[PDB]
Amino acid sequence: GMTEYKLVVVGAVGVGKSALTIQLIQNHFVDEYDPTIEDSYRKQVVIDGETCLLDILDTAGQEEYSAMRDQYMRTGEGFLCVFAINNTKSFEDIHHYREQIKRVKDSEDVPMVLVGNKSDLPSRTVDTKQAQDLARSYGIPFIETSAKTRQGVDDAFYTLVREIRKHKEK
Ligand SMILES: Nc1nc2c(ncn2[C@@H]2O[C@H](COP(=O)(O)OP(=O)(O)O)[C@@H](O)[C@H]2O)c(=O)[nH]1
Ligand SMILES: O=C(Nc1ccc2[nH]c(Cc3c[nH]c4ccccc34)nc2c1)[C@@H]1CCCN1
Ligand SMILES: [Mg+2]
Repeated sequence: GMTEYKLVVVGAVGVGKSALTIQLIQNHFVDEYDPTIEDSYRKQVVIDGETCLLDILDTAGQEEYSAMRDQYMRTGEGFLCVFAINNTKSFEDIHHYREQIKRVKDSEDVPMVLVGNKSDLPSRTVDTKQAQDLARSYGIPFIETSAKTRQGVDDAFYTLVREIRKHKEK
């Protein structure tokens, strides 16, 4: 089978995890998607000449059992850590996501990309510099996106795949 990349989108409720995933998979912006729904989506794509499958888990937070959370973190190869540029709390939550994923996988080298969503809004509480400062400390890429206009979306997911490749080659 073609190579499959298991990607996990995490982040506080309302940041745009679902909008981002649906924009990537289906090429349209969904204004309203039930915040409590969590599912996986698939799309066959070509990244740097490689035909591959993206298998993406659109997370929604607490699970029936915490074991389910741990299971998808061990299963996931790469993680989009999403905050919204007008939601400071969501940006502060990144610390917890970074920590928890590393903790569950028991690894210091987990492919991640920092994603600042809703870049189409002039309303902003989190400056680019402040997110760059965090990304720098993590040694991971940072990309500002808009699920609304699609700006940065392919870049976000494709960069995460490229981070997975760099991890695999070690
Ligand atoms: N303006 C703007 N709104 C967005 C963007 N992404 C998501 N939203 C809106 O933010 C709200 C929550 O998005 P959603 O995908 O459900 O967030 P999630 O809970 O993290 O999946 C919805 O009303 C979306 O329409 C974006 O890039 N720009
Ligand atoms: O399916 C759900 N949740 C859920 C929870 C954990 C899951 N793990 C997987 C396996 C998977 C598919 N693609 C992935 C990419 C990264 C990590 C895990 C997966 N599906 C999952 C679906 C809920 C229940 C009713 C309908 N939505
Ligand atoms: Mg959602």
